[PDB]
Amino acid sequence: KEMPQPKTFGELKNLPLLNTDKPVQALMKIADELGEIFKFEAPGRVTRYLSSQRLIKEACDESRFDKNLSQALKFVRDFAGDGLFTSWTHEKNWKKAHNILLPSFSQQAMKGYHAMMVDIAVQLVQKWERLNADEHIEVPEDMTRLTLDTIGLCGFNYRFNSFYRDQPHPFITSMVRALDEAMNKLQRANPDDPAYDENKRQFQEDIKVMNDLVDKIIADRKASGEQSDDLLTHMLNGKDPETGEPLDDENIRYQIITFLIAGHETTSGLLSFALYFLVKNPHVLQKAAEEAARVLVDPVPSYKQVKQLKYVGMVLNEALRLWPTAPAFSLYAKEDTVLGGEYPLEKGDELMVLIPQLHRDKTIWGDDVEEFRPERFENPSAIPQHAFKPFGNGQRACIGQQFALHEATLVLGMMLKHFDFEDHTNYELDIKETLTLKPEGFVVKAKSKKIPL
Ligand code: HEM
Ligand SMILES: CC(C)Cc1ccc([C@H](C)C(=O)N[C@@H](Cc2ccccc2)C(=O)O)cc1
Repeated sequence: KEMPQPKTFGELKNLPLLNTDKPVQALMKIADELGEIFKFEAPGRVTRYLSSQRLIKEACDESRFDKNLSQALKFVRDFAGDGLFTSWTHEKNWKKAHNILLPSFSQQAMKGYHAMMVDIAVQLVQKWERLNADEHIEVPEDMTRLTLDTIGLCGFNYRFNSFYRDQPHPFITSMVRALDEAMNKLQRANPDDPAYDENKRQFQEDIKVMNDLVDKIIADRKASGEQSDDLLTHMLNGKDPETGEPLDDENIRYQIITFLIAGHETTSGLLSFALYFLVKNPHVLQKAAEEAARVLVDPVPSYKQVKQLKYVGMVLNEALRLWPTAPAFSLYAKEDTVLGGEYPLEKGDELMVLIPQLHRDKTIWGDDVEEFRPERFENPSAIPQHAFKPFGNGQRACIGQQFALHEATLVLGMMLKHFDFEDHTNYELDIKETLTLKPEGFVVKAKSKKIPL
């Protein structure tokens, strides 16, 4: 059927529609206008945006469709390489890293990371306990400090000490500016102009800073022989059961950059969006706070206590439904095929899955899709297959899902235990798009319940 397509700009086709601060939000508004699928053309490129569970459940069939690197992921690949996130399924290093790393990221493995996660979580709570009266909290800034430090410590036993600085660690400055450069290049009608020559030189310098710090950490761990329980050790020792080969030090670097991108961007957004929805739904906040206080009886939460924070877990899943912080993923057709019995696709045709739109499909969620009701996640088996995908699909799904939800549950748990929150500015949601989504300018006041650590 003659697929809907948004408005065009002559020779540039649809491309200048992405010439905005908020491209994901612009494409969500196009999906509201045009429905479950639309064509998006750019000079030398065609993509098809999917919004309905009906079509996305077919796209998630691994026999017909495989992960595609979007233009965003091709640009991140200049510094994240053949790390798990920016590698094609058919590259030897994808399956090799997947087999080696999977056990390191299982629910079982989280008992190992727990103590380290607590270390950074206690630093967050102590910062907030130490604020004077009528001082406020910058939420996404503090959550980003936390998530970044938690992966640094759990990933390679490195302390970024974000809670001791206004000015972020040099490596972080280079990563943030590389990601900015990577997302900026999407929109540019004339890639290799002379304004961009200056950006190019900055980008190559930012790639070098990340490479140098990570290569030094790998070299220093090799020389020490210390067997810390972190991902770096697992990666230096570990053999793929398939090939019987370990990762070489170049790929280990790419994995570690990959992890620090994920810490920085995704998990901090989840925690920021959850706190936002809690202050805007006080009945739901009171339910989550009642659970935190009943379950988290010890000054230091244990692994087991975090596992019994069911309603905090439902809050995090409901925040991920409304604002999935990594809001899209891309597929290509392995062979000629028909999508939904009505859209023919040629081998190599791209689909973009718009996760925020999948998560608003009224045929799945009912007619109150815009309300924050964690009760939707009361019973996991009641959610239809491929209706809820904040962590992507099949073998190319987020390897960090258990790590993210453990950290977010522990931290949100401790935040609701230790503080009452005031939306003192009546914050209006403003969603900044980098690689990910974050509520920009989200500020609150925390009143300590004066419970000891
Ligand atoms: C709330 C937090 C997170 C969300 C919403 C999220 C979401 C996602 C999504 C949607 C993908 C699939 C991307 C695609 O198909 O192109 C993915 C992949 C990935 N995520 Fe995450 N992620 C989160 C946290 C993390 C964390 C904490 C880590 C690591 C410490 C991580 C590491 C990865 C890796 C390595 C992949 C690539 C998996 C593969 O292809 O083998 N993520 N994540
Ligand atoms: C980590 C993930 C979420 C990175 C990402 C961020 C944002 C997007 C959005 C939805 C998107 O549509 N990106 C497209 C942009 C595009 C550029 C030129 C021509 C056609 C399309 C893409 O990156 O391929 C896709 C992926």
